[PDB]
Amino acid sequence: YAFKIPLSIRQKICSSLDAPNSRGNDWRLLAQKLSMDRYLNYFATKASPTGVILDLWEARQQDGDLNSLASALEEMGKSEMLVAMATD
Amino acid sequence: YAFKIPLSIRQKICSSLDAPNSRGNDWRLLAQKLSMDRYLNYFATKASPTGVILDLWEARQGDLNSLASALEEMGKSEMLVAMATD
Amino acid sequence: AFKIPLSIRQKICSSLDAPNSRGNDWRLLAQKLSMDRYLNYFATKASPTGVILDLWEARQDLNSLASALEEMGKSEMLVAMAT
Amino acid sequence: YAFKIPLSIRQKICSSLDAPNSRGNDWRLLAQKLSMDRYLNYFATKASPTGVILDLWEARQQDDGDLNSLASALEEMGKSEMLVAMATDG
Amino acid sequence: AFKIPLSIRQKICSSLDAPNSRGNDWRLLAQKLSMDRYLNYFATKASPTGVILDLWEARQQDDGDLNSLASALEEMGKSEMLVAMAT
Amino acid sequence: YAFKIPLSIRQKICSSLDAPNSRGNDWRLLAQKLSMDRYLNYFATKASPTGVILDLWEARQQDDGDLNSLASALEEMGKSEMLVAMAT
Ligand SMILES: O=S([O-])[O-]
Ligand SMILES: O=S([O-])[O-]
Ligand SMILES: O=S([O-])[O-]
Ligand SMILES: O=S([O-])[O-]
Ligand SMILES: O=S([O-])[O-]
Ligand SMILES: O=S([O-])[O-]
Ligand SMILES: O=S([O-])[O-]
Repeated sequence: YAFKIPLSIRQKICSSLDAPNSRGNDWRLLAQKLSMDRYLNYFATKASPTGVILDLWEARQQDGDLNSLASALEEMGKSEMLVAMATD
Repeated sequence: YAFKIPLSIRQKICSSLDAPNSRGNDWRLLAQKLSMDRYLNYFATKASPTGVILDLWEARQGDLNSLASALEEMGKSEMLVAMATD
Repeated sequence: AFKIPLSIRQKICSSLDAPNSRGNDWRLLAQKLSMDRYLNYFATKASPTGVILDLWEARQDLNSLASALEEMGKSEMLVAMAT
Repeated sequence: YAFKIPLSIRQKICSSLDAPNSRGNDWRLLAQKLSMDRYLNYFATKASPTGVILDLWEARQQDDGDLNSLASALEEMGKSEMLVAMATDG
Repeated sequence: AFKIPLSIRQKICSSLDAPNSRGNDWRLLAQKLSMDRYLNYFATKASPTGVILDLWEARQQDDGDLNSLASALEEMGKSEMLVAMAT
Repeated sequence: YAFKIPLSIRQKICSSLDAPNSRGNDWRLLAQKLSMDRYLNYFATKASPTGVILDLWEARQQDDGDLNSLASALEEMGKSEMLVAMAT
């Protein structure tokens, strides 16, 4: 789109959040941090819910940066992910 | 339980609105009506732009009346009649 | 070689050089990045951190700096870097 | 810091090792011999790459014994004249 | 009457007094300081390097330095000593 | 030592030269005449400086070792008496 998440980062965020997490700290939390909590039931049936979430996120950007994504992962305590993004 | 657009109605809407329309009376207008147009770029990359819009709309939903109203505003009277008739 | 953005470098140095940051300052960062052997040198500079960051850049491990900040609770700086 | 290299000696060491005419026997070799080659790029940015290497060295100066790495370095670089001056002065 | 700081002498003496495997001891030092003709006398006391340094001191001007000594130790490859002096 | 001074003479020379006098005719002059003036400070440290001087003098003697250079120094110092005393 007018903006795209670099592939290596998208892949890491997805591998990390797609896995169902007993305590709610999976893609569901990202969806809530990006104000897409109303659509949870739609992402739930996709092979990669995190993938759909990030596509929608990209679609609504202008040519912006990864600040709101980095910042959401931060509030989720996804420390390693943050490091991962900076590293690349 | 949860709100669900009956499949036959989803398919009917998709076949009518996914089709090419010089006037723009298609999924793009439906998206605006359903307050989903912030994501038109995403919808465009899909096989059924309308299927995705309806699925997301349903999820955030339970009244089909809001949908009918959108379609009525779009002049899709022939479609509404075909649906009612089946 | 590589280079940390100036606005980021500025927030790092401001925080870690501060004496009110004792216990979570340049000394900790130096240890976390394996430059403990030169603590005494950093100490003679007005900005211990600026030098630490210069050595780190030269030694380029881009993961190590971000991991150190994360471990030091510097979330905003980390977000700035992920961005 | 426990021992400071005298200024006159520091000046001549830097004059020699910073010199481009000393390639093959300059600050780069000194850094490697002092186990600091990991930071070569940092030393290159300095007006005096040798001056900074020596500041770092002086910093590691814990107690008599660490001073051997340097002396050994000068000797191996043919700069013994320099070390003869350090044993002659505080 | 010039003098050598105790510590340094203590070091150098116990470092050279002990006979070295290839003659690199107070003996060689003697030759470097041109006291060749006196080895027999040095080899007649508690610490050989002791008198050698003693003779050297007395020879040094009232305001001299350990230059010629350090220089001797340099050609003998005694950096180990050119550091203790430095410190 | 390629030569040793008879203790009889040694004790004689030392008793005569260790005593300081206003003639400058003591161990300091002997040291000078034997080319050892540069070590004056050292000798002054010993109980018997003349003894030390004689030790160094004995030490540098070659095979032909002869009291000659020593007797000669004494002669130039106006000790001709002590010379025949050594002649005995
Ligand atoms: O188990 S995790 O959500 O910390
Ligand atoms: O998270 S809410 O805005 O759907
Ligand atoms: O758009 S059509 O189905 O009336
Ligand atoms: O394309 S028609 O429905 O205006
Ligand atoms: O000056 S050197 O590169 O031959
Ligand atoms: O050494 S002599 O005087 O018997
Ligand atoms: O008298 S001088 O030759 O030591």
